Amino acid sequence: NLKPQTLMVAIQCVAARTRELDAQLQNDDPQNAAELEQLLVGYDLAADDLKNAYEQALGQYSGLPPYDRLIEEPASLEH
Amino acid sequence: NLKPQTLMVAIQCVAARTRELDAQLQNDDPQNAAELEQLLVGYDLAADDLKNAYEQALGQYSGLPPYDRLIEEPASLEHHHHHH
Repeated sequence: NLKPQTLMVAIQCVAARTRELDAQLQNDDPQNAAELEQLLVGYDLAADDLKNAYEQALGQYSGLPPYDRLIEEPASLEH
Repeated sequence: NLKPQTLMVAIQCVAARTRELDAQLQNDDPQNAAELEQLLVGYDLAADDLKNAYEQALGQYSGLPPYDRLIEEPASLEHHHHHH
């Protein structure tokens, strides 16, 4: 089974792609947006499975950050 | 301990972010190139691990696709022509 560093990278990358697609929905053709919206529910299901695995890892290894810090949106994009 | 569908999503999301960073490094005046490259090392190590995990998740007679199809570059599949 996967290394904890791999879980961190996967969690980070899935969160980033979800935010990047959400941002485009408003100016997208509704026809195209409606199709993305269904794909994005699949991303969220994968995100939950990943969180469950990471929580198990937190009980087994030392030196790992809290889950909520991994999925935080970077400040440079907020302010 | 991840479902096949979860592994497929992770693989494609990591590949997509990798393409985005590759594009930034190939452009004019990349900022903090040494650090972008440090990030890419990490992404590739995760990609290798996810690939081994996907392989192990396949049944002996699975209906799931080859790993190489998941990470193929979208632009490489396109063709473009104006009307004559």
